[PDB]
Amino acid sequence: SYDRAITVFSPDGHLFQVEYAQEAVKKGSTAVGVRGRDIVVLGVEKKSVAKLQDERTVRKICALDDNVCMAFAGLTADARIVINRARVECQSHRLTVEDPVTVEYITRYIASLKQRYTQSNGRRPFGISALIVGFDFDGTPRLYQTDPSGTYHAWKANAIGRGAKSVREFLEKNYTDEAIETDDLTIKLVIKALLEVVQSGGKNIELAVMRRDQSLKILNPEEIEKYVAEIEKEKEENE
Amino acid sequence: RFSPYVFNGGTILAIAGEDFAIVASDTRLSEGFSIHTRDSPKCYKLTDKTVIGCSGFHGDCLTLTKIIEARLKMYKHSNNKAMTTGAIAAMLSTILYSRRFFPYYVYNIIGGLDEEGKGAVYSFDPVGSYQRDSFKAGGSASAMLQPLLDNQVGFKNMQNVEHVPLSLDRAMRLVKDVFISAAERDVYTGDALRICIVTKEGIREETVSLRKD
Amino acid sequence: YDRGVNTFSPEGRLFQVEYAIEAIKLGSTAIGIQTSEGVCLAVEKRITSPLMEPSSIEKIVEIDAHIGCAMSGLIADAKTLIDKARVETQNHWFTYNETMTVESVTQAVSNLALQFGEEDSRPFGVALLFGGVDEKGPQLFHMDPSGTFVQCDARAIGSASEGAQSSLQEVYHKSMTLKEAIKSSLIILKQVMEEKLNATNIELATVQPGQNFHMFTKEELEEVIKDI
Amino acid sequence: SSAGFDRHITIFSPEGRLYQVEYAFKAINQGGLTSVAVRGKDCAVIVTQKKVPDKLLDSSTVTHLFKITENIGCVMTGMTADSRSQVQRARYEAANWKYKYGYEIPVDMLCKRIADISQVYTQNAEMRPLGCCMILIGIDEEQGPQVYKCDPAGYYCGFKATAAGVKQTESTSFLEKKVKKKFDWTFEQTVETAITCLSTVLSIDFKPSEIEVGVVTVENPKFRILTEAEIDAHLVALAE
Amino acid sequence: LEGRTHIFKIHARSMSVERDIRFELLARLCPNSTGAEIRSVCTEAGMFAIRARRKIATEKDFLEAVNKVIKSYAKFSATPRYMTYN
Amino acid sequence: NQYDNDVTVWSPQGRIHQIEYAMEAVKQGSATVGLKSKTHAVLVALKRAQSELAAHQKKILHVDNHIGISIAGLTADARLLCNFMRQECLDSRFVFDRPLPVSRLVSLIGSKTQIPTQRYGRRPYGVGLLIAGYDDMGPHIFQTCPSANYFDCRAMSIGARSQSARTYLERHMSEFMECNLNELVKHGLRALRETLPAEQDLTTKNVSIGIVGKDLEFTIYDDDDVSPFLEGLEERPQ
Amino acid sequence: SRRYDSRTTIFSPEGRLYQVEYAMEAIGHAGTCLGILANDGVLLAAERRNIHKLLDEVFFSEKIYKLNEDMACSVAGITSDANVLTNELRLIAQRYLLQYQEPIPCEQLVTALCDIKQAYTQFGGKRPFGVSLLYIGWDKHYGFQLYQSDPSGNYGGWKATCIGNNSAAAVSMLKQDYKEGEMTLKSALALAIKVLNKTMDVSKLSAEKVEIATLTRENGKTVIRVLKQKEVEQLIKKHEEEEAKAEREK
Amino acid sequence: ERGYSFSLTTFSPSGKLVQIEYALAAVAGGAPSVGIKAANGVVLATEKKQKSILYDERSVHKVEPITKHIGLVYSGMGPDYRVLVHRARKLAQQYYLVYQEPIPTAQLVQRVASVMQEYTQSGGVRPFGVSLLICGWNEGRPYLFQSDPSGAYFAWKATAMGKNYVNGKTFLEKRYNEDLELEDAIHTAILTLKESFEGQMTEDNIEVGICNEAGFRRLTPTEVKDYLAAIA
Amino acid sequence: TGYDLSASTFSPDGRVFQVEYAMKAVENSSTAIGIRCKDGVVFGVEKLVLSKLYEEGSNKRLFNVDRHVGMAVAGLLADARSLADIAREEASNFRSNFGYNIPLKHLADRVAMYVHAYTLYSAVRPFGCSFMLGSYSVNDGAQLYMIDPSGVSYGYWGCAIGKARQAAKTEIEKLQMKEMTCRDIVKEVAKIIYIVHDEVKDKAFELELSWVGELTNGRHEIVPKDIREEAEKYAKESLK
Repeated sequence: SYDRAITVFSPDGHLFQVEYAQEAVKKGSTAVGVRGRDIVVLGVEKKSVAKLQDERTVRKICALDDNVCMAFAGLTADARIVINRARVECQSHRLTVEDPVTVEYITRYIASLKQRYTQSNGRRPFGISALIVGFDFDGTPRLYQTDPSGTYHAWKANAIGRGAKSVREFLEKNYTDEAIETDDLTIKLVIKALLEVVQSGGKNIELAVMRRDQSLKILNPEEIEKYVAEIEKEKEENE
Repeated sequence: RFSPYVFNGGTILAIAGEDFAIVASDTRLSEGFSIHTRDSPKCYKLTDKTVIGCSGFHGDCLTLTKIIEARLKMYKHSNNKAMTTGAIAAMLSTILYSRRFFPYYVYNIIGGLDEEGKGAVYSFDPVGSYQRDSFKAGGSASAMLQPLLDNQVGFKNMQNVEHVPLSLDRAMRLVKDVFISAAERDVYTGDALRICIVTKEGIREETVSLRKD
Repeated sequence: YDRGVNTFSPEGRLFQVEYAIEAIKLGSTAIGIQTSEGVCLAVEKRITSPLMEPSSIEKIVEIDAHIGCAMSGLIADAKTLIDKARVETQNHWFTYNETMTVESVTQAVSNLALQFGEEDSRPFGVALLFGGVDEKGPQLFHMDPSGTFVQCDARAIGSASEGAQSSLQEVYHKSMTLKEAIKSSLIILKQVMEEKLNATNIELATVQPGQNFHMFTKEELEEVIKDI
Repeated sequence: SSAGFDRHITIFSPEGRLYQVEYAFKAINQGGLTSVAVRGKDCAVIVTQKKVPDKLLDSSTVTHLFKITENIGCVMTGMTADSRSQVQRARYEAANWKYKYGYEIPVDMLCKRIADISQVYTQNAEMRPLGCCMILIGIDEEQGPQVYKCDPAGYYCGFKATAAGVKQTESTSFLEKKVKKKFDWTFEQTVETAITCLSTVLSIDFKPSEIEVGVVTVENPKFRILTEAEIDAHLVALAE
Repeated sequence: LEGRTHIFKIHARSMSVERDIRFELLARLCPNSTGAEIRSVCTEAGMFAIRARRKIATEKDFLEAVNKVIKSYAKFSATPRYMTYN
Repeated sequence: NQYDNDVTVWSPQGRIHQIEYAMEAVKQGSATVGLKSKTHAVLVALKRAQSELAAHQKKILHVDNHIGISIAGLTADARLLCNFMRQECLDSRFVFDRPLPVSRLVSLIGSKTQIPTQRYGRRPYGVGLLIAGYDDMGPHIFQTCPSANYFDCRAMSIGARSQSARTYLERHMSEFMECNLNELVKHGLRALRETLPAEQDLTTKNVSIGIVGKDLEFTIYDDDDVSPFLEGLEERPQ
Repeated sequence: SRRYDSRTTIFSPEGRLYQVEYAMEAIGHAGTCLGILANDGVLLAAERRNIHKLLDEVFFSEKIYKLNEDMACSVAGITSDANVLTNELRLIAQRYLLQYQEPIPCEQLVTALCDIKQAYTQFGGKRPFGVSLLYIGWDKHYGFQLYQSDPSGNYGGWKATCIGNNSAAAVSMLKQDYKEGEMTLKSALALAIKVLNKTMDVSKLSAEKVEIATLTRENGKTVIRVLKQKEVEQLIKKHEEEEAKAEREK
Repeated sequence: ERGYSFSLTTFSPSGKLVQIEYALAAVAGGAPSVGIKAANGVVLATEKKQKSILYDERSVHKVEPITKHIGLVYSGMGPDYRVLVHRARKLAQQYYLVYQEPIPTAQLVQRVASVMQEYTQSGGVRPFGVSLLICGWNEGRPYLFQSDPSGAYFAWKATAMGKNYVNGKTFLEKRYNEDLELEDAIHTAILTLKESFEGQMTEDNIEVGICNEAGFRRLTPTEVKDYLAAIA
Repeated sequence: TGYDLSASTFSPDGRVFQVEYAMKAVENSSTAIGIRCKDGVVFGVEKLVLSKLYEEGSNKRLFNVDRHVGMAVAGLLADARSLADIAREEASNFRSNFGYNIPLKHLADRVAMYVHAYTLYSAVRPFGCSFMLGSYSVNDGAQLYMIDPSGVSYGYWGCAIGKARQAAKTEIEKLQMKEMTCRDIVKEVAKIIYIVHDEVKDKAFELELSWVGELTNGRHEIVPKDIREEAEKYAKESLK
């Protein structure tokens, strides 16, 4: 086939073109997410659409199953490969063990496949990352992360992408255990998050929500103006 | 055409004592009307604490015995110890299943010192199935052997049967008595009989001969 | 001067492998202790943010029934070695019907440690801590990324490695018991941890012949925290 | 003009010139071998000399000439390492030709194979380009005389007066106006000019043992390795 | 692993070390430090100190900007001294 | 240093520095001395470790009934050729049901290590094997090197300052062919303990011993097996 | 032997694949294409590379190739390197017809080619595809589908697309004249004609130096129509003539 | 062997391939070549001149037709010319097996340029400096095609190749008008051969093939002296 | 720079120094020779003993191929065993397909194919090993051949390798190629190799002998050194 060294181990403790390919994720658009006991939500910005044409097909969130939502950052090509590869995994786990895919099983596949994809020669690591948002079986929620080295870790809330420390510092209001007591408070939490993260706003904001067994729904640019109305009016209500 | 499955002869008898084991096999190699060699022991010692029997095709038993002993040094150089009796029986079953498409025609009985020193008797088949038994008799002479072993050794077919363990030499002279009456019909059983006495200290071998006419 | 990535050193040794040996120094700190009552161990989860979920990060895994393992530095490559070696432990139970000995995990891992080559693929920076109890009693084992195996009564890896072992050389002795090994190790652990001690900072890993598995259970570690 | 490893491998310069095989053109001068070929009307002649370090040199291994088949034969120049292997490849091509095709080889298609072989090795620079020069004769019906020379550049050309080597520039330039003109060619006439062209650069007039001289005429089409006796008879025949 | 504490004790008599500031805590966190940046590493406390008005500095203050300043300056440049002579 | 790039490129003097660099790791190993008399052979090695409580890694390990060996170099590649040596042991033990004369077997080890020296991207293997073996013609002591050049000797050594052992050997080793097993063993430590720095032991767990002969089967000797070897001698004069 | 390859696959100190930039320059040099809004039809326009009048031009469409009966694609880049993808995607759309015996929705077909376009990028240090092509056609679901291919692996599909540095000036004109249905095929003809009039530097906007193609939806024809030069001549002449009526604001 | 097959020829900062630019430079420094598609058939002329008097045109030919109805000319090196010709003869059978009929002109250009463009992305070397001129007669209208290393091919009536390909073509632009016949095509072929002459009007310094709707005809230099002796 | 690195890449002089680096690497080896009379072929090798170093008789450079053919090598010892084993088993192929002895002239063609091919590919390297090939038979005769790292297949009636080579084979011309009897030429060459290849530099050395020819009936083995001690029975008086 093709023999060559992808990246070699440097005494600095990490590889070069792999750990530095994290900048390809760092230069990507802002993406966040919030798990919840009732409804799980996420968000993305910097769509860079022309607004004169149909942008529906550039959507950054797909679904392997109705209960599984894929949220990624970075370039689209490696994301589409992560889509189709996880589709082979979710369908193989649909054939075998008919019940849907657990988050630990899909994260082990996506992360370790990328790891063994960084191992064998003649395979360049993906310049992308991803974080899973959804609901585990029997009503439990889920969120995890993915690393260019293929390590998965579960947070309480998801803040990544451009300005990961800026949005995480904005999560000081999200650390409240009362959030979210209702779905309207969850969307209001994403409203405050999307307003702060990052450049925004009014157009490039793209998100969706899923509550329990109900399939995910993408609201039209109508209620989004309503959530932006009460969020912008909340500043006038706080005086 | 050429038939790879052919019976070269041999007979296996193994009795498991309390702290000992008694294994016996006929040294007569007989295929058809001709007697090849009058001394052909089918009981070889894998280790000092274990002796396995052989029956059926000749070269298949020699090959299988050498393959088992070839893997003993692998496990010896790995864990710095020899293989347990139960591990040899299970590994042999996996070796017999690897050939399940076109396997050997072979019957073996593994015996020797186990963890506690008791005798071991395993019923083997070419497909690699097995369990732990007290006594088994292989070969074609098993017709009247098994019912009599169910009587004295197995303690069945008796009216008001008391149960007492058997001594070392009692089963010995029993093996000498049963093969005289078992050779009246089967032509594969006869000539010299290789006896293997398994003891806690070591394993001993002896020979008893029958008329060659 | 990058030549072949497989080139030796004039001192010398493999270039890329020795560079990854220095890469072990940035990993998490983990200290095992061998004790007749059982082999204990612990690790620092290294919380990177208050949002961290405690059960998602574990630096200790269970290979066989009584055999544990730990990870260092890079994770996913070691995590593959974990379950791939478990397949060899099940194949060990195939023929041998019993549990794999803790010493044979060396031949089950360190032999295949680095097979990497340009044709027919890159080394590892992770060192493993093998805990377990074989037929001869408790055994604590450790291996490097290059495959060199050594038996250690106590071994530390990652950042505090040199510092933890240098401090723990005095407190260790042949008469160390289990409960004493746990509470005397967390003294070093509370010294080598940056964050204030809580239930989410560190986890315990133990293996005993009569109590298992165990491993360890949560909310009991908090009972040991108030015993600090 | 050179980008990266260009100087050490085979690609095209701004003018499209190859750096490696132009070293193969000066790879012929090793040993100082000079082979000249003069093909007459009914005959074709080969002439080459040798260097003798000492008396331990074996007379059986003297011959640098190769024989493809009983009808046709070859002569090589340059480094002997590439010549012996390329001749063995000609043995494989001739044996496979008679096998599958089952008739006489034109010697033109053999030079087509070697021309592509040395070219295919010139293609990929990770194997040695094999800059050895391939020179043959030929015997074929209705075509009269045949001489073909496969050059290391990957093409095949040869005719009545054709030669390759270090000093062939001088000699063949003299053979331009010397050969034709009108000059008719007999056996002793083609061998004579084969000596005179050697007498242009050398003019040593050494005993016949040093030269390696093949000749093939059409009476019996089989080519014969020459014995120093008949060359000595031609050496006293060329002295006036 | 050790001499960094002296390169962190070149700042010992500098400033006034807060009683809870620890050397080993930061020393164990900085591989391949040379002396150059890690002299400014202790110095960039005083950077944000004067900027944030901090009267003296706590080890947590710069180690926030240290893990920054090591990574932020190791993102583009690892300064591969091993590579320079190799 | 572009001429040292690969094993393919030859040095200006017609040498390969990659083999020379592999000879370094062979000398960086522990001092070990194998030896043989006219009748029986003994081989002695040195165990070392990292920390105090770290157990000393064993050098001498069993291979075949008549084959003892020392070891040094990368332990991963050592076990690779060790299990490969088991594949060579089962060759004649299976087909011929008798062991292999070691002379032609080490020559096959040389051809085994020849391919990694030739092709690009392939590296040699640092090997510290001191191979004792017995065919019917008596003992054999073979040194091993990445260049795969083996010497049949009465004794040799590889490790740190292992030449000083040979300097003490020659006049003594000429008379060591006569002696029997016991003293032939402690003649091994009559080498090692000089190759060891004079400021430290020479303990029980840092030394490796094994003995093999034509009629004797090889066994690993350590810990309590070293009791007769340590006693009966004296310390080196200061 | 590791120093010969230029590491086109391996990542670059800039944080991204370095060869993709020069790839976007390959398509971004001399490539001229565009797209028009789709209302009950669609059309295509490009630039004819041939400046020689002695050429035969017997191949009918020059830069536009027909992958399927009801679906074709515009292409920009190296000719033969694109022609490899023409027959390749034609066979991928053919093996889909070999599967369902039914046409191919462009969505999964474009993503399939994107998975093929990343092959040279992700292994071996291979030279990535120097060709970026458009997409047109019709499907049973979304009707007229106009997509776009990117060297980075994305499908950048819009109903109005831009290809080339010279066509980058048309994006402002595309949004200045932007409407939706509304626009007739004839309005898109004058829209793309004024696009070339603003972008292309050819004096008077010669009709024979630029390529124009159209498409229609007919039952069950759905013809991809290659047009004679007669209607394009009178089109651009009537276009700049309408522009002569558009300068009356003075 | 090695078997690297990497793509090492890469994009220039301008986006082009510098190696292919060196390839077209080998074509620009190539031998003068011309062909004319007019009316009934196509005429090929170019030039062949030996380095000395030692060589003759009776054996080795620079022009070898691909089929009986299809001829071919080219510029650049001969060794790689016969290589792509060898592949063209083999590929002709891959076509003939399914069709059992002769082959159209452009049908060769499609698959040859595809393998040629494949040989670019493929490892090792490239199309080199051989720019092939494919001609033939099918469907009543003959054709003359030429491709380049990068695989770009165009159709026309006539063109000039090799050295002075721009000057000779500008002369053919004024001379060739409307349509021409086979005799007129050969006549202006002598004109473009006299452009770089050297060896025009002499039968042994050139070789003339001619395509016709009845199939390609390769005439010996004897007929080249017949029509042109007496040239023009 | 570095035109000498790869073996598949030429140099401005028209060759590759990898072959040249291997040539002078053989020059550091000790004496490796051969000589053939009418009755057989004499072989000898001088062993260099650094210190002890080990027991006598181990790992001698004299090797064997078939009963009628044997190897006397030079240069690197491991790759010498390599090519020795390759030519060793190669005779089994000729013995399997035919069943008679392999001609030595065409047996060197195999090693010529192996060494030359290793110079062709850039991945592998050339072997730095040379050697001598000789043999005698009643149906064949005496053929001695010499192969070097360049892959040259050639032979002389006698030849030398190592530090002293041209000076060692000079006076060998006194020993005739035919009229002499190689049985007596054993000690005749022994006096040359003992005097030549100066041992004043390294005082510790050793000498080996072998032979093949008609006296052993086409058998190649070592003529006994312990019997008659023909080596130093004479040469001790030759230098004084």
